Amino acid sequence: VGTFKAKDLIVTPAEILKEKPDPNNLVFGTVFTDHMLTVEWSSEFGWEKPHIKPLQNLSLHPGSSALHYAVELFEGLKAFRGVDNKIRLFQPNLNMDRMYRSAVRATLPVFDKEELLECIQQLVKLDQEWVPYSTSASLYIRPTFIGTEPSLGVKKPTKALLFVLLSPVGPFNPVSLWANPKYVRAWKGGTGDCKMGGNYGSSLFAQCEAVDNGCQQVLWLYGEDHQITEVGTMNLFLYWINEDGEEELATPPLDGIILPGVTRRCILDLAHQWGEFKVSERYLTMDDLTTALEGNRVREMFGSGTACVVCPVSDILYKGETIHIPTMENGPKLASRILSKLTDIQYGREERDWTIVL
Amino acid sequence: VVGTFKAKDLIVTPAEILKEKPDPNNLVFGTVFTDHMLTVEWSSEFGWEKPHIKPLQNLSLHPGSSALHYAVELFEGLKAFRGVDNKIRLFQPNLNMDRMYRSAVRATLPVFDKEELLECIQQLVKLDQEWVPYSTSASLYIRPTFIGTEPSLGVKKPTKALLFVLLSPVGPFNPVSLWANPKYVRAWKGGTGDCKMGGNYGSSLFAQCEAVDNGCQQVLWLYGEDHQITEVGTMNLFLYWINEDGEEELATPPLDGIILPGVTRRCILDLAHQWGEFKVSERYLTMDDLTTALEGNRVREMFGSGTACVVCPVSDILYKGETIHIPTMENGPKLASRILSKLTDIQYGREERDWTIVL
Repeated sequence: VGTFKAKDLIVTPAEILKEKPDPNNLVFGTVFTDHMLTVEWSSEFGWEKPHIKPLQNLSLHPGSSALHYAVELFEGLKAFRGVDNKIRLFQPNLNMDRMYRSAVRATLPVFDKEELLECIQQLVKLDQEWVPYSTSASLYIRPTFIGTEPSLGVKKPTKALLFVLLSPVGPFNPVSLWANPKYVRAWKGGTGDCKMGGNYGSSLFAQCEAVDNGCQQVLWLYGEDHQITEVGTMNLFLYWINEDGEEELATPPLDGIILPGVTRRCILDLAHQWGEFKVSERYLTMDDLTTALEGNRVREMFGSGTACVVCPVSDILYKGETIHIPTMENGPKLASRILSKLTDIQYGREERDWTIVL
Repeated sequence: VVGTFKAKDLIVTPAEILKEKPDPNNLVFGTVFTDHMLTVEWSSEFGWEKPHIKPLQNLSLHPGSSALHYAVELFEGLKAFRGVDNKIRLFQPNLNMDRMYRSAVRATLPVFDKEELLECIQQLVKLDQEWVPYSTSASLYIRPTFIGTEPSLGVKKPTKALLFVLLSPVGPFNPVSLWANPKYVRAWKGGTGDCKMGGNYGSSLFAQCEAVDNGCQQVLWLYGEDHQITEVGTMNLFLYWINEDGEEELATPPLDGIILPGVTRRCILDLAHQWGEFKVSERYLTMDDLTTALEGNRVREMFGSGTACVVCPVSDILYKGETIHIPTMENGPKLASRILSKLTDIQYGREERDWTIVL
């Protein structure tokens, strides 16, 4: 093993810098900044020196294993231009931890998390003017790692590329969910608890079917009893009165088929800290959900992820019926409290160990 | 707007310097590529561009391409064979076009005219025909591949894609030992294990590595509470045995959603049915069915099937700490050899059948 080292960065600035977009009309993942991080690896020579250089197309051998066998993984985190014009990262160490565990499970080569994070900070610092001047926009950071092995054997790659992209993004509009148990996102003994690209390609067909029935996202069901696991690429929370008449924030447990979201983590830590209601990592079925609905026990349902922070759910289509979820008719008080909190930390209105300053 | 590319529109740019062909006896699968490739671009705004045959070159991809982020990708595998009469043949290539088409739909990649793709492939092989080995134990592997090149990071149906085809000469019983650990699952009901989407393969690298450091060559993929035997590496699985009712039987798992429908598998079932010499069954097979059969000396042969190897006999399985011996090689292996001999006779034109296409 070894690692590229940030003290070795080679930097090659763009000649012609691009005009920044309007913060208030930005579609996610659509606009990229001026520069990118690339680092090459080979089993023969190990990790090359890291480059920050102008955003450009990748030159890949058409046999590259990323293209044939989905030898690939990614992350997603954000930079925030704070109320004090200071640029913060949020919980970035948790993303480095996750990206490392993904690399191991993908058989891609390991790296030093601290060195990566310090390369990412130099990238953002170079393009810091792309970090939106706005309190409802951010800069999305997309570390990506791919096998570039030029041979068609299914095997651990002997060549790889780690690269990082920057994209400015903007922004409740509740969501409707499509729940069809014929599709299964992830299985025990599979990779659904890692952020490996192979888990996502198989979802596009279900998403299209979702939009065809006028839903915005897929509710991922699992098992004979139709456990509700995730919502699109978001963790799922239920705020309700449970079977014993207690107020509870519940979310599926990490038993292999749930991606351990940073946002999910932060929300559980906030809820534990507040001490106002029971906080439960536990199994939730559609029948638990509908039984609770025809007893008025449900308050809120929402998804969580880095992109939206929190995403309220208003309806589920299941077995030919639209099932109303009273999230918006209950405020949504919890959802909004969580958003305000996380936003406060992110933009440095509130001071906490969750952010790092550039 | 343009719904399919057409072979009639092919644009050909030959390489200026041709590479030296390898020796067909020292070939490692998928490491040597020929002089030329086929590339066809697509966009949602204009549809399919014209197909190009041009020199093997690196792809220039937007770093946001969805193939790289969300495994919006699929592939195929088929072979060209230089016959005993020196005519070049493809084997069942319309089945590969059909399977690629079905995969594309499940991936949400754009559809294409299957006949047009095959004609472009034929024209690529023709240009590179001297790469088709002068050997009856070697052949030319054809790797059609189809990727999303959508440059935006949203998870969604791609608005840009690339279809490309690589060629790779590949060389020539060497039995395999299998690592069977129920902790890894290849595919599951409600997933995509019945299509050749690249998403299914990247998950398997960890298990394959664990096989190799327990000194096995391949993974035996187990499924479910009862440890169904499903597939071996990237091959379908066959068991030749006396079954529970005491009948000689060739058995292979059914296509219930977790099995890739191999062209080789289909061909072997068709041959077995035509011979009519024993029972042929698409049926569940568990580790307990296997170990019980072995204790009773009822197993004759176990082998994998797939385009690259044709048939790959199994000699041992490591399971729950012990090595379980499979007596394939002590039984000839008669059936495995007869299948290989029949398929290769068809592929290399020793026997004329409509499973092959000349040129």
